[PDB]
Amino acid sequence: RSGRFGARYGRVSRRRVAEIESEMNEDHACPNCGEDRVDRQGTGIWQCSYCDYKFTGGSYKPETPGGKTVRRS
Amino acid sequence: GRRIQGQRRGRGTSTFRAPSHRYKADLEHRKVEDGDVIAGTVVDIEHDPARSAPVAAVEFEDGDRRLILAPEGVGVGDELQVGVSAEIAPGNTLPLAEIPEGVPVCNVESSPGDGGKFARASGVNAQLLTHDRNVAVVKLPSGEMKRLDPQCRATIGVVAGGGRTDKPFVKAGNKHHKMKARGTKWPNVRGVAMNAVDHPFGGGGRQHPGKPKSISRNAPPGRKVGDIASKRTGRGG
Amino acid sequence: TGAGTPSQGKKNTTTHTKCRRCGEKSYHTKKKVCSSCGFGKSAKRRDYEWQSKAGE
RNA sequence: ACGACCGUAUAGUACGAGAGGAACUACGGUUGGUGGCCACUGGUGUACCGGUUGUUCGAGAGAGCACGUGCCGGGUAGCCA
RNA sequence: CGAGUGGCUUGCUACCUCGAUGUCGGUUCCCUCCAUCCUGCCCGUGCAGAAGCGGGCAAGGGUGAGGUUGUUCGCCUAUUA
RNA sequence: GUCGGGUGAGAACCCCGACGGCCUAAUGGAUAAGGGUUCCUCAGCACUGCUGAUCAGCUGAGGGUUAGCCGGUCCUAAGUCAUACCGCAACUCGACUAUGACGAAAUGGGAAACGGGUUAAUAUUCCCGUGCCACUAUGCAGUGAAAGUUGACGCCCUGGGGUCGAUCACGCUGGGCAUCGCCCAGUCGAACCGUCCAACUCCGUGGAAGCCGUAAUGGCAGGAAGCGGACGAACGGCGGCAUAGGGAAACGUGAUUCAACCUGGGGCCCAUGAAAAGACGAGCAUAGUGUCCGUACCGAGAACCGACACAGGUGUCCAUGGCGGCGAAAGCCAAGGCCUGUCGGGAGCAACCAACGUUAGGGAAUUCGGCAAGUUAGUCCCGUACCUUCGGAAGAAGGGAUGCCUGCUCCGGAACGGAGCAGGUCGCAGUGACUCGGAAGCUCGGACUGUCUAGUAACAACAUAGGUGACCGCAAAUCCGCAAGGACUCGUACGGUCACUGAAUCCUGCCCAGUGCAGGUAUCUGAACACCUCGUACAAGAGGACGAAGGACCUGUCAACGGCGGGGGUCUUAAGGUAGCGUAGUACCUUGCCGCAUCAGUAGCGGCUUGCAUGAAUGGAUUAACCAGAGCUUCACUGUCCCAACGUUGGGCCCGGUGAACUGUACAUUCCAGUGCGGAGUCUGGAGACACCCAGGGGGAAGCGAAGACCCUAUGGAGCUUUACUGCAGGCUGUCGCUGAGGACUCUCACUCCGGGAGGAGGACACCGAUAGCCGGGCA
RNA sequence: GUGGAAGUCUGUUAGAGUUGGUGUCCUACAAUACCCUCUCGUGAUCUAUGUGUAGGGGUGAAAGGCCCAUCGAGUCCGGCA
Ligand SMILES: [Cl-]
Ligand SMILES: [Cl-]
Ligand SMILES: [Cl-]
Ligand SMILES: [K+]
Ligand SMILES: [Mg+2]
Ligand SMILES: [Mg+2]
Ligand SMILES: [Mg+2]
Ligand SMILES: [Mg+2]
Ligand SMILES: [Mg+2]
Ligand SMILES: [Mg+2]
Ligand SMILES: [Mg+2]
Ligand SMILES: [Mg+2]
Ligand SMILES: [Mg+2]
Ligand SMILES: [Mg+2]
Ligand SMILES: [Mg+2]
Ligand SMILES: [Mg+2]
Ligand SMILES: [Mg+2]
Ligand SMILES: [Mg+2]
Ligand SMILES: [Mg+2]
Ligand SMILES: [Mg+2]
Ligand SMILES: [Mg+2]
Ligand SMILES: [Mg+2]
Ligand SMILES: [Mg+2]
Ligand SMILES: [Mg+2]
Ligand SMILES: [Mg+2]
Ligand SMILES: [Mg+2]
Ligand SMILES: [Mg+2]
Ligand SMILES: [Mg+2]
Ligand SMILES: [Mg+2]
Ligand SMILES: [Mg+2]
Ligand SMILES: [Mg+2]
Ligand SMILES: [Mg+2]
Ligand SMILES: [Mg+2]
Ligand SMILES: [Mg+2]
Ligand SMILES: [Mg+2]
Ligand SMILES: [Mg+2]
Ligand SMILES: [Mg+2]
Ligand SMILES: [Mg+2]
Ligand SMILES: [Mg+2]
Ligand SMILES: [Mg+2]
Ligand SMILES: [Mg+2]
Ligand SMILES: [Mg+2]
Ligand SMILES: [Mg+2]
Ligand SMILES: [Mg+2]
Ligand SMILES: [Mg+2]
Ligand SMILES: [Mg+2]
Ligand SMILES: [Mg+2]
Ligand SMILES: [Mg+2]
Ligand SMILES: [Mg+2]
Ligand SMILES: [Mg+2]
Ligand SMILES: [Mg+2]
Ligand code: NA
Ligand code: NA
Ligand code: NA
Ligand code: NA
Ligand code: NA
Ligand code: NA
Ligand code: NA
Ligand code: NA
Ligand code: NA
Ligand code: NA
Ligand code: NA
Ligand code: NA
Ligand code: NA
Ligand code: NA
Ligand code: NA
Ligand code: NA
Ligand code: NA
Ligand code: NA
Ligand code: NA
Ligand code: NA
Ligand code: NA
Ligand code: NA
Repeated sequence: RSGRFGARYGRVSRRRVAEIESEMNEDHACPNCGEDRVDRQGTGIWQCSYCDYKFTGGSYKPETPGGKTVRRS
Repeated sequence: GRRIQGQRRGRGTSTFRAPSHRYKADLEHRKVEDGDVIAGTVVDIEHDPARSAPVAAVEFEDGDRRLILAPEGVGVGDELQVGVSAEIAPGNTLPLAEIPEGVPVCNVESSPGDGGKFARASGVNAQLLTHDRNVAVVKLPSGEMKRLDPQCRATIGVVAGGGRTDKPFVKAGNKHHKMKARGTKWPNVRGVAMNAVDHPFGGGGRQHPGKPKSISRNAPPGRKVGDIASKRTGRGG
Repeated sequence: TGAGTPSQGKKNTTTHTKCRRCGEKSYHTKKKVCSSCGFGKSAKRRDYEWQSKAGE
């Protein structure tokens, strides 16, 4: 997490940076396979190390609240 | 006095220009004769240096290879279609007429065939609301009701890269690197921190603006600074 | 660093050179223009009235 | 080119109800200033002798360098306080 | 209340210098004045003594160390003839 | 540097030998720019050289630079130019769009060379040997031939392959040393051609339900291990090259760690890390061709820039030479270079000065202030407070250990790697030199890293993330241009513009009267054209009607500018200071009062606090971490001080040589007093005074240096400001023209934009040209 | 235990910067130098070369800083006696 920031920046900065990266790094259940293998390749880019699926998603999460709403309607 | 920073900008000198030569593609909708037979396969997902968000590499049946404004939920192998009779799913582009209401849409055109203008940045999306033979009301991300020609093409889905603004830059270095990829002079010196000669707010023995910050719309360049034609200011009230 | 002697040492750049047209060492090799005769900027030879006293 | 102080004897005396408490003189020392001198104490002493670290001359012996002595210990004369 | 002396303070003046007489405080080093703080010699005393107090002659010598403060000034401590 | 010697009319510094030193990322080696012949040889000393010179970068004369395979040349980069178009009064001016060209010599991409020899001076260029590339021609093969690959790419961590170098063992050749048996050098050999292949990828087989694998992540019934196979690397191994070359000779062999070079795995991005030419794809023989330009030397404490042979400035590669040690550190020493950071001789060499060593007792008493100096130090073991945003604080603090010798143990494949053990043992001292933190506490400020006044300010100032407000739907907001046009923008509100505040945490009160901005508006005010009236055979002109933006008037708004008192138990002018903080970097009074601390404390800290004249994004309070920031305290330390001494090196003094400058109305041996435009070596009165010279520290010449920065004056200047005067851009608005058909409306045909186009949107508006009113320190 | 993040720490690695000494110099070695001390040193880093922005205009993490020893409006010549 944000622990690499040393004793700098303050609570909120290391708080949000940690949490965001916590959820960002989580074992994500892949789209092209229900296997927990999705890794952030860059800003908004994701990939299932399993089936090699490279896809678009939120900047930090593979799926965004607004993204899930798309499939619905 | 000397010309203020906003005036230097206009000159379009190196410091103020965007690193165009490093930019990848001018993401624009395709030009199909008609029919709608045009389709293609997502070959890759790239980072767009101009928008800090993903752009999808696509290869069309007619050999054409072009990058595109990728909405969320698009990956390699997927088949995207463009045309009047295109399917109604994410990544596909068709006029607002052929688009069912209540469905989030991005990269909307202003004038049919202009390649798309509205809602193209990270996470945003418009909202097709009302249909007609003449008009197609679309709610832009700013919350404005934009009356549009039903012929205006658009893409289904929310622009990819959503939530970018959630995490703070934390340190100047991170801002530095971002700013370095845009047409913007950074860092920013406060007017009130300059000399009278340099900015209308400059001067004094302490830092504060001379006159009130709200400036008339009619103000000339060199003077139009601070709160431009503010209808109000502050939070209270 | 001083703008004087210490700033003089970096001066190993060639700019003004012998002019193919006027023979003067004023052909700026980076601008490709002669500061003396205007060669590279003008078909006409560089000349101004202020090069001499107004009534002469 | 000498200025000033403290102390002892005078004296628990003169004076004084008492408490308290002088002086002339004679001595001893202190401080400040002054001039000189180095037996004594002290400093210096890259004169000198010893110990020792690194490195170089193969080892040994014996040496060079380490800022104008590598460092450490001792220190004659002289100059000094 | 009245008469003065000084030229340290302050004020006044605008004589001297604006082709520049380097600031305040401090320091260091030298000479001087006396309206004398100490020391020498004296007079008075509401001078018993001791300790003082006031005054006279007198400028040989002395008049030191520190805490706050840039301070001069001043406040404070302990020594001191 | 010294002693000898050489040359020469002449030698401290020109040459030779010896002894002695200096330089180690440089004072060595290779180069870029820049210089431009400085390079080599001969002959010289009038010039230049911090003294001299027989020497020289100087003077004169000669000579010297050789390329198919090193560079240029070619390609394209940020970007530049030329032509066309368009603008402009106009151009040597100017933006866009086309086209073409230009744009990289160390250091982007890129067809191809190595070894030896040779000159006074060149050298992958010449010579000898061997090799390679491209093109063309002939001959044979081939019909393939363009899909694809390559050129071609960020930052961080990391494994494997592996050459040189270094080191180790051993052998051989040569050298050195002389109580020993050690120590040093060498032990060679290319490009190229052929061959080998780890890694990655894939295929077959196989068949794991828990195994496989890694430094680490990881892998798998969608098929794990194992086995076989396809593809496939080095500037690497191996063979040739080579009874080539080189060496006086031997002309080794193994190993370890491994720069170069090769090949993999992992991680990061609100950051995404060139292009084009070319090459590959796509064989072989023989032959021919391979022009043009650069090539000397310096590359720096004398060849460059800085007026100089200037202590300054100036890019790249050699980062693997030995000991040492964590090390590209110190210190010492090779190789290579040098004694040219170029004046010498003499005095125990005084005073005084610059650098510096050591000083007893005391120990900050010094001083604005510990300024300066000193103390501490490396490594391991033990141990470690308040506080804190939980990261940190922290090497907190404090305590102990540390060498050598002998013999060993553990880790590891091993190191000439690391961690330990037992015994013996020397010194005052074992990180023995070198290298190498002084520690603790309170307060102020800014959160942090960062920025800044090139040349007196590095800070609390700027920036920053973070917070906040404002404008804008893109034919936009903002901005540049006279125009043609342009930046933002290969951008689209999670945007980007314009501003304020300045991390996190707790918070951010009341005020819209004035000013600003914005919205509305019955009525009032409000220009010009057109229209009506009068006037004039026309016209000037006078009046009227209609009335835009703007204003009056009304509302909104303070994280807009700003404000938050007097009086009495309301009044000015809207409100009347809330949380907090407070004698403040804000408090005049003031050294406020009380306390802590000291012998003594205008200081510092704490409390109080009526605050001359604190206070909430003109941000208020608080706060860990950070700091060449301001103040204060303690321990430690010490020549800062008491109070100075001695010593060391370079000067200083004397001698040879070289050789300036500042300054100068005149006179001038002055001292005490006086006088004078009131601050005299020169006037007046006295006193003193023989002349010249050496050294000194600077009392005076109101010393030298600068036509005073301070102050005033001038109908002087400039930068800046504004509700100063007057104007000028610009924005908004009406009217006219472009402009057309049928106080409200339709249309299409000009005009504008979108779309490749068909065609769509818009449309007499907009744009553009003209004029009028308003705003208008943006500018003059 | 592994891992090896960081506008992270120590650091005269290279390199960059410039705090104090108010030292040395101050007709200098130098029209901004020397020495010691001190700061940064994986990043908003440093740097070479090429290239763009031009004078009421640039450029400016803002000091009225910088734009060739020239800056509250560069330099040259002209207006100009
Ligand atoms: Cl941003
Ligand atoms: Cl070359
Ligand atoms: Cl690996
Ligand atoms: K004066
Ligand atoms: Mg676009
Ligand atoms: Mg933000
Ligand atoms: Mg930029
Ligand atoms: Mg700012
Ligand atoms: Mg300022
Ligand atoms: Mg202004
Ligand atoms: Mg402020
Ligand atoms: Mg302010
Ligand atoms: Mg300058
Ligand atoms: Mg020695
Ligand atoms: Mg004087
Ligand atoms: Mg008297
Ligand atoms: Mg006297
Ligand atoms: Mg010649
Ligand atoms: Mg020569
Ligand atoms: Mg000769
Ligand atoms: Mg070219
Ligand atoms: Mg190249
Ligand atoms: Mg040569
Ligand atoms: Mg050469
Ligand atoms: Mg020299
Ligand atoms: Mg002592
Ligand atoms: Mg004191
Ligand atoms: Mg004192
Ligand atoms: Mg100090
Ligand atoms: Mg073992
Ligand atoms: Mg030591
Ligand atoms: Mg204070
Ligand atoms: Mg700071
Ligand atoms: Mg400065
Ligand atoms: Mg600083
Ligand atoms: Mg400074
Ligand atoms: Mg600030
Ligand atoms: Mg902000
Ligand atoms: Mg913001
Ligand atoms: Mg107080
Ligand atoms: Mg407020
Ligand atoms: Mg006389
Ligand atoms: Mg004057
Ligand atoms: Mg003035
Ligand atoms: Mg003026
Ligand atoms: Mg257009
Ligand atoms: Mg003005
Ligand atoms: Mg750091
Ligand atoms: Mg450091
Ligand atoms: Mg440059
Ligand atoms: Mg200023
Ligand atoms: Na101001
Ligand atoms: Na008087
Ligand atoms: Na007076
Ligand atoms: Na004068
Ligand atoms: Na004084
Ligand atoms: Na006296
Ligand atoms: Na005092
Ligand atoms: Na090979
Ligand atoms: Na080593
Ligand atoms: Na010489
Ligand atoms: Na830093
Ligand atoms: Na108001
Ligand atoms: Na108002
Ligand atoms: Na206030
Ligand atoms: Na800093
Ligand atoms: Na000393
Ligand atoms: Na004098
Ligand atoms: Na001015
Ligand atoms: Na862990
Ligand atoms: Na310095
Ligand atoms: Na100008
Ligand atoms: Na003139």
